[PDB]
Amino acid sequence: QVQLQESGGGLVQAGGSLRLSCAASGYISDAYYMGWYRQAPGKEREFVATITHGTNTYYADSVKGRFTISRDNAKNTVYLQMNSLKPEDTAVYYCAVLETRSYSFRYWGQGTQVTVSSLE
Ligand SMILES: [K+]
Ligand SMILES: [K+]
Ligand SMILES: [K+]
Ligand SMILES: [K+]
Repeated sequence: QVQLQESGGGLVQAGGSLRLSCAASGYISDAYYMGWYRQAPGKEREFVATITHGTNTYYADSVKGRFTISRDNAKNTVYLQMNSLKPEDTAVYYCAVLETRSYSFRYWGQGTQVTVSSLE
Protein backbone atom coordinates (compact mmCIF):
# COMPACT_ATOMS: atom_id res chain seq x y z
CA GLN A 1 0.00 0.00 0.00
CA VAL A 2 2.19 2.80 1.37
CA GLN A 3 5.38 3.51 -0.59
CA LEU A 4 8.70 4.04 1.18
CA GLN A 5 11.38 6.02 -0.68
CA GLU A 6 14.99 6.32 0.44
CA SER A 7 17.25 9.21 -0.51
CA GLY A 8 20.80 10.28 0.24
CA GLY A 9 23.03 7.39 -0.75
CA GLY A 10 26.36 7.94 -2.43
CA LEU A 11 30.13 7.63 -2.32
CA VAL A 12 31.86 8.80 0.90
CA GLN A 13 35.37 8.63 2.39
CA ALA A 14 36.27 6.39 5.31
CA GLY A 15 35.93 8.48 8.44
CA GLY A 16 33.29 10.57 6.68
CA SER A 17 29.62 11.30 7.33
CA LEU A 18 26.42 10.77 5.36
CA ARG A 19 22.71 11.21 6.09
CA LEU A 20 19.97 9.05 4.61
CA SER A 21 16.27 9.76 4.70
CA CYS A 22 13.20 7.69 3.98
CA ALA A 23 9.76 9.21 3.44
CA ALA A 24 6.49 7.28 3.42
CA SER A 25 3.74 8.30 1.02
CA GLY A 26 1.06 7.85 3.70
CA TYR A 27 0.41 8.09 7.41
CA ILE A 28 2.62 5.93 9.65
CA SER A 29 1.45 5.43 13.23
CA ASP A 30 3.89 6.93 15.73
CA ALA A 31 3.79 3.53 17.50
CA TYR A 32 4.97 1.60 14.44
CA TYR A 33 8.71 1.08 13.91
CA MET A 34 10.61 2.81 11.12
CA GLY A 35 14.02 1.27 10.67
CA TRP A 36 17.09 0.73 8.56
CA TYR A 37 18.64 -2.50 7.28
CA ARG A 38 21.61 -3.01 4.99
CA GLN A 39 22.96 -5.66 2.64
CA ALA A 40 26.78 -5.75 2.02
CA PRO A 41 28.60 -7.72 -0.70
CA GLY A 42 28.63 -11.43 0.02
CA LYS A 43 26.52 -11.13 3.19
CA GLU A 44 22.88 -11.43 4.18
CA ARG A 45 20.77 -8.37 4.91
CA GLU A 46 21.15 -7.20 8.48
CA PHE A 47 19.50 -4.90 10.98
CA VAL A 48 21.01 -1.44 11.47
CA ALA A 49 18.70 0.71 13.61
CA THR A 50 15.03 1.30 14.39
CA ILE A 51 12.92 3.94 16.12
CA THR A 52 9.39 4.29 17.50
CA HIS A 53 7.47 6.72 19.73
CA GLY A 54 9.53 9.65 18.39
CA THR A 55 12.70 8.96 20.33
CA ASN A 56 12.85 5.27 21.34
CA THR A 57 15.79 3.77 19.45
CA TYR A 58 17.73 0.55 19.07
CA TYR A 59 21.01 0.01 17.19
CA ALA A 60 22.97 -2.97 16.01
CA ASP A 61 26.18 -3.14 18.00
CA SER A 62 28.20 -2.80 14.78
CA VAL A 63 26.94 0.79 14.34
CA LYS A 64 26.15 1.86 17.92
CA GLY A 65 28.25 4.86 18.79
CA ARG A 66 28.68 5.88 15.13
CA PHE A 67 25.18 6.10 13.62
CA THR A 68 22.11 8.01 14.86
CA ILE A 69 18.49 7.35 13.86
CA SER A 70 15.84 10.06 14.11
CA ARG A 71 12.29 10.48 12.93
CA ASP A 72 9.79 13.20 12.09
CA ASN A 73 6.39 11.92 13.16
CA ALA A 74 4.37 14.56 11.28
CA LYS A 75 6.24 14.00 8.01
CA ASN A 76 6.25 10.18 8.16
CA THR A 77 10.02 10.26 7.57
CA VAL A 78 12.95 8.45 9.22
CA TYR A 79 16.60 9.52 9.01
CA LEU A 80 19.92 7.72 9.45
CA GLN A 81 22.89 9.94 10.30
CA MET A 82 26.18 8.14 9.72
CA ASN A 83 29.44 9.30 11.27
CA SER A 84 32.82 7.59 11.64
CA LEU A 85 32.14 5.64 8.44
CA LYS A 86 34.09 2.44 7.79
CA PRO A 87 34.63 0.45 4.58
CA GLU A 88 32.62 -2.39 6.15
CA ASP A 89 29.60 -0.03 6.17
CA THR A 90 29.44 -0.27 2.35
CA ALA A 91 26.03 -1.74 1.49
CA VAL A 92 22.60 -1.11 0.05
CA TYR A 93 20.59 0.56 2.84
CA TYR A 94 16.86 -0.19 3.01
CA CYS A 95 14.26 1.54 5.11
CA ALA A 96 11.44 -0.52 6.57
CA VAL A 97 8.23 -0.12 8.56
CA LEU A 98 7.11 -2.77 11.04
CA GLU A 99 3.50 -2.54 12.11
CA THR A 100 2.88 -3.16 15.80
CA ARG A 101 -0.77 -4.22 15.64
CA SER A 102 0.47 -7.79 15.25
CA TYR A 103 4.19 -7.45 14.44
CA SER A 104 3.54 -9.60 11.36
CA PHE A 105 4.10 -7.35 8.34
CA ARG A 106 7.20 -5.42 7.34
CA TYR A 107 7.15 -2.94 4.46
CA TRP A 108 10.34 -2.14 2.58
CA GLY A 109 11.78 0.67 0.53
CA GLN A 110 13.76 0.15 -2.64
CA GLY A 111 17.24 0.64 -1.23
CA THR A 112 19.94 3.29 -1.56
CA GLN A 113 23.59 2.44 -2.18
CA VAL A 114 26.23 3.67 0.29
CA THR A 115 29.86 3.12 -0.72
CA VAL A 116 32.65 3.96 1.75
CA SER A 117 35.99 4.37 -0.02
CA SER A 118 39.40 3.52 1.43
CA LEU A 119 41.14 5.47 -1.33
CA GLU A 120 42.57 8.78 -0.15
K1 LIG B 1 9.46 8.79 23.39
K1 LIG C 1 17.77 2.49 23.31
K1 LIG D 1 2.72 10.13 11.34
K1 LIG E 1 41.47 11.79 0.81
